[PDB]
Amino acid sequence: LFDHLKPHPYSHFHAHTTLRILGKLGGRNRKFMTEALPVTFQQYVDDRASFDLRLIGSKRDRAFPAHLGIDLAIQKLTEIRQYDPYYKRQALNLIIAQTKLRVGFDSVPEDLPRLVRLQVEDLVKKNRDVDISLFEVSDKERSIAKKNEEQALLKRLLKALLYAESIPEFKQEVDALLVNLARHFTLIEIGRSVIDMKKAYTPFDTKSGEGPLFIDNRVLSEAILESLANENLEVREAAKRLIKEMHNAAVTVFGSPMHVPRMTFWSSLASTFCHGCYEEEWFTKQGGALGIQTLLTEIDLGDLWVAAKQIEFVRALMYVVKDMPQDLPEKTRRTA
Amino acid sequence: ASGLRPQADPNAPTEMKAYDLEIQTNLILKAIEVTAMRMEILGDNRRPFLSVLATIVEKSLHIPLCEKILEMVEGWVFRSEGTWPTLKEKTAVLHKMISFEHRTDPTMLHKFLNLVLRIYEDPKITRTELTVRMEHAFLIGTRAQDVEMRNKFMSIFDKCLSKTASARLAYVILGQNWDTLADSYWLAQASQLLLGAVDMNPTIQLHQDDFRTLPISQLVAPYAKDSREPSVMIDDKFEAFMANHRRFLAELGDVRARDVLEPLMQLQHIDANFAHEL
Amino acid sequence: KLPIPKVLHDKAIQMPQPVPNIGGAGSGRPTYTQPALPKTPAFQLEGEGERVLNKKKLDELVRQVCGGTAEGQDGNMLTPEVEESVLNMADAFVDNVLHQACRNAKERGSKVLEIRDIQLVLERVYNIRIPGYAKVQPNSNWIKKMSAVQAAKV
Amino acid sequence: ANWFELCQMMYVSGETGEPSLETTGIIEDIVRQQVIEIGLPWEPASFYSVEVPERQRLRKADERTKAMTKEEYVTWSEFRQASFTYRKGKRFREWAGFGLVTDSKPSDDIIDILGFLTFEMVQTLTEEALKIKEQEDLHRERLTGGGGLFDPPNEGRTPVEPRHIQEAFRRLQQRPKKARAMLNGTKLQQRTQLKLF
Repeated sequence: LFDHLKPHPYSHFHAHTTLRILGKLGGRNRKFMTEALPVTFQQYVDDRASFDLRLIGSKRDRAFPAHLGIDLAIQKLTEIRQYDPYYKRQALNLIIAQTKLRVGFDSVPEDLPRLVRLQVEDLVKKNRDVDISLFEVSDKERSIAKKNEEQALLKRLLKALLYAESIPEFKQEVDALLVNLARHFTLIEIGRSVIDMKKAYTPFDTKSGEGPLFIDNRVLSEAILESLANENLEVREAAKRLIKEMHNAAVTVFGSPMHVPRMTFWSSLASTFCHGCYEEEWFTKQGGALGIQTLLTEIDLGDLWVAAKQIEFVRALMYVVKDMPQDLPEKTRRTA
Repeated sequence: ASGLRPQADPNAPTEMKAYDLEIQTNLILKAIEVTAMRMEILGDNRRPFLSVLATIVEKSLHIPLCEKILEMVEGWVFRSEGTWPTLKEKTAVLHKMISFEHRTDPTMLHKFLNLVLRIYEDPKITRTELTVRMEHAFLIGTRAQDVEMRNKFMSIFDKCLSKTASARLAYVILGQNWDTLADSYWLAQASQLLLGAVDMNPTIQLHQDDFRTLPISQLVAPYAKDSREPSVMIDDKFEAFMANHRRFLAELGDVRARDVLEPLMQLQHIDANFAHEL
Repeated sequence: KLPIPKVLHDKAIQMPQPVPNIGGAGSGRPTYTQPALPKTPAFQLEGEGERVLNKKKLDELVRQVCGGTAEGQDGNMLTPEVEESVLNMADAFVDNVLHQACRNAKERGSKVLEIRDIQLVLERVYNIRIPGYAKVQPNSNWIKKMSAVQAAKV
Repeated sequence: ANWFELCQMMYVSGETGEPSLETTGIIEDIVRQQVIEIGLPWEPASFYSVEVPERQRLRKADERTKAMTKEEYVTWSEFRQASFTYRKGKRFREWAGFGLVTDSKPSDDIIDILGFLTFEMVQTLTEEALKIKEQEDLHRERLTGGGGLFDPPNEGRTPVEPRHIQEAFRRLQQRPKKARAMLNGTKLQQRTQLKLF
């Protein structure tokens, strides 16, 4: 009500009606408050993320915030004059640059393939002669809340990129970028699997801490889950193609499809799709059911895997049937 | 069009048939053309002619007539050689022509802005009396909705000034008059000018204390001194996979400052809150 | 209810204008206390200041009327005793002119003081004319008397 | 009214700048006041009952004329024709209030004489105000590097101001001491009528 009290150039009908209503309310218009007052605060006090700039008439570098136009860019891209394509192109450029900055730059050795195949060999077997000292150093100087914020921001960026496939002009670039990112994350996941396998075989209680802090590359799983039950068709097709691409990359790297389901990634994907079935939004439920269906009828991880996951799958699908309100459309229940 | 009621006034505005309107416009065009070729001997009639021209351009919505008047004015400004129409008096008509900005028909406005851009890119007229009286037109051009026109105006603006941060801030604070743009958020133009004093070539990256994804080098570090040989031979498909991955990695670390800064200075012109933040 | 008109009259839609401080209570009092748009107080960021210009004004006038001063000397054109006389002259002139003008203005039924009264006083009492700020005939009795005298003379 | 005529007359007299509206207004009021205030019968041949049949301005002007370009010369020649009453009889009569102070419709020779006189007044006023302004500037005389896109090339020339015109008017109203020699040695105030300069 207080937002309609604006001077002349604003519609005076609404403003005068609101003033009349408040005047008739009288003493009750300043007595309704029960809580104190909402206030917005930051979760952490450390410095925010930034990069360095260079003014021409100066000798030193200065930090520039790295979060400035992301919200407006996403709003302008995923919410639709003759100048709209121009601004949409600018927004896409900014989003791509920000994603590239968040992933990071790395310099790898010359004989990487040999090391990757050695990792695969150690993973297929259960070799215990791998040193993981660098992954037991405690990192007790940085903020975990800041890391959570960065993770959420990267997930939002990936969701915007996935949505950007419903525009015929932008499809090719974003598709290529997403495929490249998926292959990179498969390569990361293999090494993470090796490290996790080694870690569980040394049950100690030494005073060595956990590993370093990093952005979890599994935000792509949540983005895929949120993209499966989309209004547009190309978005859903791209979401499925990403899963297929990840499986194909794993098969190529391993050499054969026999030992691919020994990674810890697929259990995480199954858990994500199973928890999607318990949320309180119908499109999340539909995405979870569609993800389980994709895992069943388009990848073929094996038979032992399905025999292990059958109980959870049945429980989740039966819950989706149980919990759908009976006055909304029946598509979600039919999918389940 | 506004729907105002008609009042009883002997000189009240009325409406005319289209045929009569066209006949009258043709007569006016002929009269103006015949009168304008004796500009050297008009004498006492010099001022009424310009007054009627100014009134026509200010009020009329007839595209051919306004186009003809604008072409005549451009001819006076550029190709004239003799004694001018009272020297710097055509500037009065050019100033009256600023009303095109609120017409819901950008044809005349675009013609006028093209003429202004021509005036402000001519080496002969630089630091002259003419370029000192077109400040309002130049600023209106810098405020234009048409993206190409606005970018052209801003490019000229940035080309004129110096490239030192202190100098550009001083120019913004006490070097320019913003009285013309007093009804719009004109700090977007100031920010665009300020960002012209930043180096845009060098690559950028987040600080070392920021959070990124897990690097592969950290994951393969344990195998630094393991001089083993994989049991399975390396095949062509794996080689192509790794070559493409290396190409992608190289492309990953190739972000320059422009790739972030330019989109922001373009996007600040459609949202005022982000302009405030910037 | 309340009659929200379909259109507001021109007085209600005005684009407010700067307003002076009226009321007589005073301004700047740091105690426990407004128009839509007050007027900005006057100020000067840096310069000579009024305390110097007001003191140099008399020397400027003397330079103006004296014809011109040669290089290397100025300011000391009147002795200390003559400056006091000139200042007294100025004060007396202002007071006398204002006192006459106000009464003259009130005489003709007005309730405000306008420039016409000041101009009339200055012209008719001091022979001063400031530009840029915007008859009698004998009646019939006099004519008859003159006719009688002329007839007597012949 | 007559603003542009005043501008042209000032330009001819030597004021090449762009005087503000206040100066033109003040000059107009002065000229209007003068106009409102406004052989031969007393020649030696009048001594008898029966008559019988008979039988620095220039130097400055020349320097300026020598110091003008062709376009400047054309502009000067065109502005030299400025007038108050040339083919403006009705407007001039309305502006001068002929009907209210005199019998209406005087002959045209009167109008021509009035135009000549008005041109002379404007010329004199401009010439005196220029000198006063020059002296003031000469006495008075005795931080933004880089550069923008609209600042003037060299500037430096400014028009006259209302105070200069007021000082010139004060100078032009003084009368000769012959009109006051009869009050010597007394304390009588001198009261006169407006002087027609």
